[PDB]
Amino acid sequence: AETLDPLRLPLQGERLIEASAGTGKTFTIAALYLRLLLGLGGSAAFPRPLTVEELLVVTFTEAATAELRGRIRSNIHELRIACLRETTDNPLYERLLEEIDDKAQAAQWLLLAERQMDEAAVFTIHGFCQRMLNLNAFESGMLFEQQLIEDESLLRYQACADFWRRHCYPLPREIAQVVFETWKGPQALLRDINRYLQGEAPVIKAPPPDDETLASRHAQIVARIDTVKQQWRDAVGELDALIESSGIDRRKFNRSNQAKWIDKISAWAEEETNSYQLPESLEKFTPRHPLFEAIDQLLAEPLSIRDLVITRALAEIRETVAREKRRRGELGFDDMLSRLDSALRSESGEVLAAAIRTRFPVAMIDEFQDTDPQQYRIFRRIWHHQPETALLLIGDPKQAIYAFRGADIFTYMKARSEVHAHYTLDTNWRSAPGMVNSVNKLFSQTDDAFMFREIPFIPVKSAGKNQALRFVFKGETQPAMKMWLMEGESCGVGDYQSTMAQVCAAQIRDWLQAGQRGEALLMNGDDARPVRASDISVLVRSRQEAAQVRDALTLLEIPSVYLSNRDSVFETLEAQEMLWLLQAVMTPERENTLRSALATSMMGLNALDIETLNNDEHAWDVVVEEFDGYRQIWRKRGVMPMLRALMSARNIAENLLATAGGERRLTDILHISELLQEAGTQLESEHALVRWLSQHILEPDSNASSQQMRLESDKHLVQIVTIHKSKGLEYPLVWLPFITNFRVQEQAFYHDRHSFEAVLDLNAAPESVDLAEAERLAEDLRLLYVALTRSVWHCSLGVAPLVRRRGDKKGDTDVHQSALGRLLQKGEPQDAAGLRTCIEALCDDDIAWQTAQTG
Repeated sequence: AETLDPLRLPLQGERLIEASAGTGKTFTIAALYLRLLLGLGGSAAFPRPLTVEELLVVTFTEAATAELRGRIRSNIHELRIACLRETTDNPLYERLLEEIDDKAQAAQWLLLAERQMDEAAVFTIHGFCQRMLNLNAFESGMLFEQQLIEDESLLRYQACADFWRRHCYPLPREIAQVVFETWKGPQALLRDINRYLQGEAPVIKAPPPDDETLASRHAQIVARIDTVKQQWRDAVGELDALIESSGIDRRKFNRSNQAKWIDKISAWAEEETNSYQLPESLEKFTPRHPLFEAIDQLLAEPLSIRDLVITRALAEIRETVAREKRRRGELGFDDMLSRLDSALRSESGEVLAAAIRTRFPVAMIDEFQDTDPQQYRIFRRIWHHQPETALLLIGDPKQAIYAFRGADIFTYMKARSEVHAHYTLDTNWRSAPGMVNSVNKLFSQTDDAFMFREIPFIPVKSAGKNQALRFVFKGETQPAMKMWLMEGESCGVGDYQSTMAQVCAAQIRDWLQAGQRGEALLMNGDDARPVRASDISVLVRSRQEAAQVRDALTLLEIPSVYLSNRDSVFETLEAQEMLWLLQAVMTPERENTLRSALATSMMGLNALDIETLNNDEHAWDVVVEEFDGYRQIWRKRGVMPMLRALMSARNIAENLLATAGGERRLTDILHISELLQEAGTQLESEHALVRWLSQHILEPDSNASSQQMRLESDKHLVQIVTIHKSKGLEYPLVWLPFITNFRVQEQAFYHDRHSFEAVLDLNAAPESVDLAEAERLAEDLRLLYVALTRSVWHCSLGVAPLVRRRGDKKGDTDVHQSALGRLLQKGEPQDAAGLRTCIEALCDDDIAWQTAQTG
């Protein structure tokens, strides 16, 4: 928990660096890169310098690699020029030039290092292991050349149905009835358990016996049922119950339910009228016989077959996929890391790690918050010992928002329980000092607020050059942070949407109308500018809500675009029109299939046009005859030139340029044409392509090339983006309507508080449910920290005293169940008055509160 400078850190052993939000995380790593390349840093520096072919740096996303490499090249080039000129401007290069020992030697090393940049080691994890196993694959025993693959979902869908054929068809009717009850198809079976198939298989609490069979489990459940069914009929007939002060005579109804129930065993559910078998109920409504407490012993254990069938399918699906991939010899990202881990698990791990230690005596990892225990095991085993080799980890406990992307947060604390060097940056460079003070104060309410004693938020300071940043509104300035609050004792999600969307649209319209006349200005000191559409954005949670926000925004005639959409282009009507046009040009014989193509909107005709086209045989035959030659041009030329020729011949580019909003319809045609060229060469039959188009119509695959390009990313519009894509993107101003709403998790999945192993529990354990809920609340607070960043001038949000309970006025609100409610109520059942007092207790001149009316 110390400070940090790039020229002071001793580069030995294992070090962990946490640089908070708005630090940059790039201006430091290049400085340390040059520090290792030139071997400076006093006695604390490395014993010997290195070369560019030894400094391995691994990030995760694809686009960051080239950007980091280009910034590195610019930095080393500028450092070389500044070293040859002995006069710099950047203070970092100034202090480095102060620390230079021999300028000629440094310049010679930079000359010999810059020209070797083209092969420097910057990779992703998959690329790193791909380039390491093909280097030393003797211990692994894998093939030299392989064909990669990504559409493993269809393989898993085949495998689960293959299992479901053999483990359901020979089953008898009485066994299969319970199977049919809980779910019907292997499609739903795969949909239920898909989320655990990828990555590392989890340890299952309370495993079934190794040779246990569904018939044996059914027999065991029957043997537990029928004893209490039949031997209790020995005990029926005697009214041993004593009427207490709350003793109800309806006990005979529950006794008669047993007599009605014990005939057959063809069902599976027990009678719900067995509630009063608690022995404590003597003063409520002595046990005097053990059956009245063995009934509750039976009731305490739920009866189901899912606990067996899930594990039995989960082993064999993974086994069958891993064995079926062998006969084709393909490869996958999941399989490659497992192969490398297995090669470590073999006896030759010491030999395999010695070569890696010799080759790369360093490692740097960016965005460490997305790591798996497998990867951390690899890193720990390779670099947990053996001095003269160091390891620098850089990441953030916050912004870890990839829990569904196979990224575990507990491995970070597991690493921090072993490493023992912690440093933190202080500067921000981006936001206003008032905003920094407010975001420090609001998270400085209660200590260890992240529900964890391992993530302590510490204050940070702003920059000395952004202190002149102000946001004014008709003269005087404006508070940086501001809540908005409902009016009413109780409220619902419908009110939460309907009032606040209208209110937010009203305030955005007020800003848009005011700033166009020079009323409100954004100045850094004196240099001001008005507010436009581009400098106004909003942040949301999910997609289904966004229709409300878009409609409320466009009701006041405001251009709204939803940048978060990853929709396939094949969904729109352009694909339908292209299919119709290709079908009609393949078969131009019939009148119906040709007038179907000419009746499309893109040809642009009218009722009189079609009516004249029907009765005029000559003008009909002209259009018939042009397709006769067009089909021959199609056969001779492939796909693309005819899509160019029919584009040019009818001259429909200027039609969609003249018609407003037609550019979105135009761009999708060109994108579809570029999509067709990867199939028009590998396939030749004209039947195959028109079959292929209708084949992909029914399946919107989520490939990155299938999404829609931006129609106008060039001018001033209003942006609506989600939290997950908001990482790293700066905005001037932003709103936040839906920060109060939340959804409770109910699926049993939790990590151990000591071993940190992702253990999955089949049976419903309330302790595990509570641990999972605590982890989910920590994730939501991390989301809140992500959301309350990247606002250089001002951002604002609303809040409601929403209750999830059915009866409203009980005095027990459910705000503290959410993330922001814990920040104000600190785990207290409250109401509007108490929440109001908590809001205005800390309301002083930076935070300003306000009431919100439905206007």
